[PDB]
Amino acid sequence: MECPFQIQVCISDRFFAFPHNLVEPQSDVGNKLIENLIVYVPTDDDRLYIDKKQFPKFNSVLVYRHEHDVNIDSRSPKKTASATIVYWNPLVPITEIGAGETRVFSVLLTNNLFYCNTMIVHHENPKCPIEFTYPNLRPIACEIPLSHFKELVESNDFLLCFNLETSTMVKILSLKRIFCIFQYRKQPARYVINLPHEEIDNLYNKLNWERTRRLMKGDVPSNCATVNRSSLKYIKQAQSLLGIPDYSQTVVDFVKMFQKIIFPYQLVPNVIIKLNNFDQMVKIRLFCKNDSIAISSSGIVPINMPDFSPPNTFDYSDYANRTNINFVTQRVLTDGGFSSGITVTPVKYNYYL
Amino acid sequence: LINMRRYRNAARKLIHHYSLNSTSSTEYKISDVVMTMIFLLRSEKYHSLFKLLETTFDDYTCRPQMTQVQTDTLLDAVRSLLEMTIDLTTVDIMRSSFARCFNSPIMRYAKIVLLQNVADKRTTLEELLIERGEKIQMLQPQQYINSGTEIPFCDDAEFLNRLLKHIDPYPLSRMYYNAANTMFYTTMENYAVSNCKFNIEDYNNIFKVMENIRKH
Amino acid sequence: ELINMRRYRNAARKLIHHYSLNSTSSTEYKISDVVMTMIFLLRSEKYHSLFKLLETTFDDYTCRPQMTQVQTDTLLDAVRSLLSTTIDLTTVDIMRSSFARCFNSPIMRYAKIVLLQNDKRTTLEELLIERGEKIQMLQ
Amino acid sequence: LINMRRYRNAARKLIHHYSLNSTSSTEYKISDVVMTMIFLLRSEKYHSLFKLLETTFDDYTCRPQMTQVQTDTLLDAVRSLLEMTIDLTTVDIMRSSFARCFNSPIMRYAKIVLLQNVADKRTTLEELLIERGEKIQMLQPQQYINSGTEIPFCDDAEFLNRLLKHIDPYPLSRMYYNAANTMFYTTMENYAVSNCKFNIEDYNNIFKVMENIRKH
Amino acid sequence: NKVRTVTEIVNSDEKIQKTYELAEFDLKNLSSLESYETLKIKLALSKYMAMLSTLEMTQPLLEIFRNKADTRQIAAVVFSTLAFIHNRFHPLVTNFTNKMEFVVTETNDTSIPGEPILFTENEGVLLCSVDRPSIVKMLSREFDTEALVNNCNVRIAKTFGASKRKDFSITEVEATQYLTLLLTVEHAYLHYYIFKNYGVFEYCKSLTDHSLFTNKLRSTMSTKTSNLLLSKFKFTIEDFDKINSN
Repeated sequence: MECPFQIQVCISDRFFAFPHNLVEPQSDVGNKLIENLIVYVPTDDDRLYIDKKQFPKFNSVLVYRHEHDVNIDSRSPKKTASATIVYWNPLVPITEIGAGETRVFSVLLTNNLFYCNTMIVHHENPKCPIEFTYPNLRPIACEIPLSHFKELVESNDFLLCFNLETSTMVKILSLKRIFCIFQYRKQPARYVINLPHEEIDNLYNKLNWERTRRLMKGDVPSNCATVNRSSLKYIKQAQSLLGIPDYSQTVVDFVKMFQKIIFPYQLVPNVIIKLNNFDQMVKIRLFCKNDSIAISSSGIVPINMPDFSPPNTFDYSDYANRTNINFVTQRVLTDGGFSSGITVTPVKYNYYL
Repeated sequence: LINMRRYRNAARKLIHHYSLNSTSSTEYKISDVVMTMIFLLRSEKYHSLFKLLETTFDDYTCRPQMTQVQTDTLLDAVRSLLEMTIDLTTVDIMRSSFARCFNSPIMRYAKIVLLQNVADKRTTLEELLIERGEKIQMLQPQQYINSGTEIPFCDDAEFLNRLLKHIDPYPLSRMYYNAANTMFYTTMENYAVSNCKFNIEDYNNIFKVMENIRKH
Repeated sequence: ELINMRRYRNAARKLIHHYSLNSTSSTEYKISDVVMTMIFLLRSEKYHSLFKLLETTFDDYTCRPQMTQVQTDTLLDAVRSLLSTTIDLTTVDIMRSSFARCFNSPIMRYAKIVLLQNDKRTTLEELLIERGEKIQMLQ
Repeated sequence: LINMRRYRNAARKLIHHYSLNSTSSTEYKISDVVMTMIFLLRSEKYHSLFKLLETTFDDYTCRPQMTQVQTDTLLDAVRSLLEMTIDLTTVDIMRSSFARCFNSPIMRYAKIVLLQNVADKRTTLEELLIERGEKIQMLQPQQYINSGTEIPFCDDAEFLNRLLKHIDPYPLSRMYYNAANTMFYTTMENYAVSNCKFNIEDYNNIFKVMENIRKH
Repeated sequence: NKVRTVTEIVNSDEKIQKTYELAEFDLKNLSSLESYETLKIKLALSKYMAMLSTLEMTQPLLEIFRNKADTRQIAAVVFSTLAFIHNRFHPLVTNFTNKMEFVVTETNDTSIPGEPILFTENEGVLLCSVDRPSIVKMLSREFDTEALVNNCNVRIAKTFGASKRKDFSITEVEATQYLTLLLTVEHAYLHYYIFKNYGVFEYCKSLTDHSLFTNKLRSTMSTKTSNLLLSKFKFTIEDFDKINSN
């Protein structure tokens, strides 16, 4: 994928609402500013949230729904020197560009904009929402969050709904905008997405890839992540086994519970191990400030060393042999009076014992 | 060079049949025996089993003597080959079967035999009955239920229908064949290990009885 | 060494000579003998060509692979060295067919239970009783 | 030198007849066989087929072994020669036919035979019926029509007359001969591939039935 | 064989004769009976599986029998099977009256070939002996899920007449395991029935020779009780005559 340098993209959670102030007329080759402005939006309804009166710099303002023009190759979009072109949360390739630099504002960072040369990323202090999967909720038409803006900034229990024929990209953009609104909420808000589990998982995967793109473009890390459905099911099983009411315990706190074990016992909690495995299907390593070693799923590892020590570091032949293994297994079977379900494995060792 | 994979597959099938670990019945031939022996020779993993079978070429009416380490290695090799569990009794069964095959002459027809020469003294069913019954009476009931009780029949008719659907594509003929041959081969193994003659006549009389009850 | 190359040579020579001489029942040999011969041929690189030929004989006869004059001469020389009396590619092919048949020969197996498909008819009186009960049950 | 073109033509005709790819029937002779073999030898293009047929001079009761590349080359050569489609089944049919011809002695009269020795186990029509019917019943109808419907007869009498004129110069005798022999040869191929005996008697009984119905 | 019918009007002598070959109706009857028997047997097997599920044991059957420690579950399964067979013979019975003891042998010198499940009273109550190693061996023996088992004319006719149709852990292997267990317990139940109703000496004689089963059972079984499971097929030992001569 290639992008034309004439497009400049700014990424900011704030862009869930259109940045009227940031728009500015572009100049032609003759350095003549263009008083005509064209704003592109992903859906027709978006037009209602563009206030033409907020563009004093321009004399004429028009708004249209950006639509993939199959007749134009995005590698070289047509230019329209007669107007300044701005795209808001584009979901399809930009086939048209304005005078000077075509401006783009987006809360999402799809591949289309990923290769865009000029990338301005606004940084925010993270503020995470609460996943509240559960069958007094406040329904929210995700396609039009700004309509529910007041409720989104006031209440704390939202049922996220979508029109049947809503497109996947529209869903992704709506979710991103809602999550930005929550990022600006002082109080985290619980929400439930009225969608099939697989669809929600795919949406979360795409959002994760978008966040990865933002990081690669220089965005600040945010702990406000999301959990795949299998991971949520595992966490729920763990909480139930421990006798923890699901509504009472949040996943984040549940995981944090084992930070007391992480360092002092120099062990990786099994919950974190399982979550990492789920993400992999969709290894671990960490340390402490000034620490000389790293705790990993494999055990202790010298800092900056590979996750596994050289193969010949330790000789296990003494016990890592069929004779010893069979002897121990037979002893166990005899002592316990067992006949099946018994399995003994030699213990290997990483860098350290 | 040789198709070690095909050799291994033939060896595995032949070993299964000769160890009575598979109800599956199919034709076998000197080509298959040669496949097996060549695979065993070529495989470093199975040299011990190759040696065991090769020893069958002699009088073969003898008990091989092995260290505990040797026996464990052989059992591990066999268990890895058949992926199961197993026993040195099965080892001896294979030894006897392969010895009989090797000693048998080349024939235009397959030879149908019965397991024998497994584990010296010939014991009758009556003597086994007496001894085993005495030992059983010596034994004490590990667990018991009280009088009466009630058979726990299922109730969910929907569950029954689901199970019926799940089992419909299973051919009763194949299942019956497999079950009957499983029981027959296990009985054969028990008899051979006990060194007590197998009463083919009574084993077939079981089905004779089945038919005689059915006809009325 | 697992293989007693001398005894293996003896058995291989015995069987190969017999089948070169003739091709019939020959009710004086054993699957043990065939295994002995084949293992010998495998182990001896000299007779590796014969080994490959008989391995071909396994399963359908298929056809002798095309050999150069040098290859055929070397084959006959190796056969005679194992055996002496002169031979020819015709004898080699005949013996190859004999061994194909041997390998296709069946071996010992264990008996098994066999299912056989098996008369009586119901009476209209009992049929009527049951069916009429059903009808009374009907809606 | 040789008339490679005439040699090729004779080779093509003989190959067509021996592969049952042409209903055309004509006399053939040792001169024709020699034409064919000489053409194959001289042609660099067809060396593989020449080798295949030459191998028939031996016992010829054997399955040649070829790499996939060799088989593809042979099939390409045959298909280019006959300009058609074809199959390694046809390759084997030609091999068997030419082996029978080569092994046959010089005779004052032509030898009329039936296809055989194509693709080991002899199967009866009854066994084929059982197995094929079971597999067919397993199969599911790819497509179907509803009940009733209506045969779409044509209506344009002028169109019918035009077709009649177009077909008038076609000899019904030749068309019948060609069709009957096509069906017969395809049945022969199916039987030979299936390794099931062809019932010449019943095949002729078909025409016996035709006559018995006609006479009434 | 065959039959024929004649149609004729009372006042007229012009009669129309048609002939019928009974083979078609024979095929109809045989197919109907085969389907009915298959349905009955599958129903019984499903019922057995369902009641075992009702017992609600976490492990699968083979794992249960492999777990030597948990004699409780082995005894439960064995008794449930025995009671199920008993009821199948006496549908009005849903319990077993006298309490039952159970023991699980663990050695060849403790097991009796050919009767993995057997019975013996302690002079006050009956004890059931179980050869768990033998049960495990039977249920573990590899099964054939591929080969088929079997007049060619009627065979072809059935082939062309009958049709075919193209979340349970059960495969044909597990169904086979359940069937094998049921058959073994049925054999043991027949032994126990002969014991209870003809004395310990008769029980021992039956163990020695099962042939007595013929009379000792058919006196009551073939008349009042559902036929034996094995009744579904006629079984025979391959090369039985030559083997006997051996």
